[PDB]
Amino acid sequence: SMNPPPPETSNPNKPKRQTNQLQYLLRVVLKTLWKHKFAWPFQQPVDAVKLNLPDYYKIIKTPMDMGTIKKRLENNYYWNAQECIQDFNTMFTNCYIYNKPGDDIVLMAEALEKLFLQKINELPTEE
Ligand SMILES: COc1cncc(-c2cnc(NC3CCNCC3)c3[nH]c(=O)c(C)cc23)c1
Repeated sequence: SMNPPPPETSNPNKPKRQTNQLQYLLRVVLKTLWKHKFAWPFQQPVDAVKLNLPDYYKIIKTPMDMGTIKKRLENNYYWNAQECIQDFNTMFTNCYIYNKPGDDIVLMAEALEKLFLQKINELPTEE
């Protein structure tokens, strides 16, 4: 089966900016989910080999994880906050697609998503 390369975390042909929303996404939103007790399985791409999940990248063709999101924020990969929020949504949806309901990992994703939405609700205004 084997893993794909991780998602892109840099792009030399994309302009860059630091904004209030992006800073909040790293310092408050990502930081808060990162330190959650359920965070670790989502802190890096799913290693289908080590975990023995050979069909993972057959089923999930748009992988995403918080390690990638963190690196994207640190590398100024996102221009719009929406890009980052979309990546979180993709991560959670992947989990709901690949795993079975009631799997420990699905409940963990549910709790993390609730927390995520709580924090996105207090995102500072665009400007
Ligand atoms: C360091 O990464 C991990 C740590 N702990 C757990 C996982 C993990 C394990 N199993 C998964 N799926 C199986 C659960 C039991 N039923 C068959 C599928 C996982 N699925 C996922 O989507 C993620 C993100 C982690 C994971 C990854």
